Amino acid sequence: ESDTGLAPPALWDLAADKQTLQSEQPLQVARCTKIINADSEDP
Amino acid sequence: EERSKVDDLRGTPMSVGTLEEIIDDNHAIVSTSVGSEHYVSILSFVDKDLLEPGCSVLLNHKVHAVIGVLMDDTDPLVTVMKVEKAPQETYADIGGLDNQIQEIKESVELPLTHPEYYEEMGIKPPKGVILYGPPGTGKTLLAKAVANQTSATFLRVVGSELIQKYLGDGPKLVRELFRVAEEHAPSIVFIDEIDAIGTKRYDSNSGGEREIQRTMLELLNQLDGFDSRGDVKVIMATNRIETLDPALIRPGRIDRKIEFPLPDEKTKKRIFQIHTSRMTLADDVTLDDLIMAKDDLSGADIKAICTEAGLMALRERRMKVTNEDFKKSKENVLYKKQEGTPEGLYL
Amino acid sequence: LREELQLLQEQGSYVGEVVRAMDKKKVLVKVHPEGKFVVDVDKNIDINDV
Repeated sequence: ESDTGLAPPALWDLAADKQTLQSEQPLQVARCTKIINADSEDP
Repeated sequence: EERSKVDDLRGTPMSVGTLEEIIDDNHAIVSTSVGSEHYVSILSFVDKDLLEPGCSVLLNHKVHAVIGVLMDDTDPLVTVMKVEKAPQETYADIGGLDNQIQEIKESVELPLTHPEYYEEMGIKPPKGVILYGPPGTGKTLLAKAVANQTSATFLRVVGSELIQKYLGDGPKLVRELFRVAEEHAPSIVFIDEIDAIGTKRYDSNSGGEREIQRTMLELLNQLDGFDSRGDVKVIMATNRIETLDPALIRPGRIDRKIEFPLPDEKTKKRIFQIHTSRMTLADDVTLDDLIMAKDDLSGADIKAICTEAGLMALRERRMKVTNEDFKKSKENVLYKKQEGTPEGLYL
Repeated sequence: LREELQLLQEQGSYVGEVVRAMDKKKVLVKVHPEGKFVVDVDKNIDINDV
């Protein structure tokens, strides 16, 4: 069956109210990459 | 009510993601199916206990946040290779190789059943046992003969259900196998044909060999992590040995190098009897002339005779097999490798 | 001709090969250029479509 992390409701009931909503619009999505080099006095 | 709100809080076209690593600060790094890696946040109803590096989760399209953990039949690739049923005949199937039986009995059954010889003196049991020699010299038949007489679970690895292309599935199933070896009885790790993965220790620059050398190094690491193994026995078998990994032949890891030399016409007569046992052997046939004439044939050849003897009976619409069928199968099947012998020169 | 023209002004549909999936009105569709997707069924079709 599609479980999808059921978590029987005692540990996330307060967390699912609006803390999810503050993780949606303020918290953006980033990506991890690699740095080749840099420059002096100007990044 | 509350279950329907959170099941509708996330987006409906949920995308199948892939975990890479976990940071314990309400976010983590994941990986898409295209390999693009996204530094996303994780929710709090996600049941943060089963989260493992290598599992799959559910992601969003907008922010790609970790919606929920995804099952994967929990491991389809360690439960198939585990033997559940009984193997072949225990000790009477084989013959003539009783020199090596005391080796494998005292190295496996004696550390398990009677671990007091090792405690009266203080001599540790061996871990690695290597089976090499001629190709098809009866290494498959011997490994099933030992694994029948047992009191513990047994593991059977093909050797080709280890290398994938997912960049992490190589070293993953090493821990998956040894956990099954740990959670169950102190089983016998039988990984057959390790020569395709372990040879000559070369490093190249492409992305083709890097999935081999790490998995080779991680298995050598996970075998000898030296923390807690619980007396895991490992049997490794290939045909050849000269193009293999030298640092597994060195002591400290494997101190048993069992060879299987070539048999004689003495061991054949049982193999002729065993292969001509589950058939309609008519009482007008002779097998002893077929043993006396041909001087080089293995268990695969006799089985190839028995099938050809079975085919010739079905051609002329019969049930039993006549003696001329065994003669014509001996003169048709066995004429494929008879080449090269110094006759009439030696005494 | 208007019926053929009104459905013409409409975006294309994907394809997904499904061998098996789960129940509870969510199926498992794997597209060709990308990976798998847990999606939702329609109301014009059934669920027993595995």
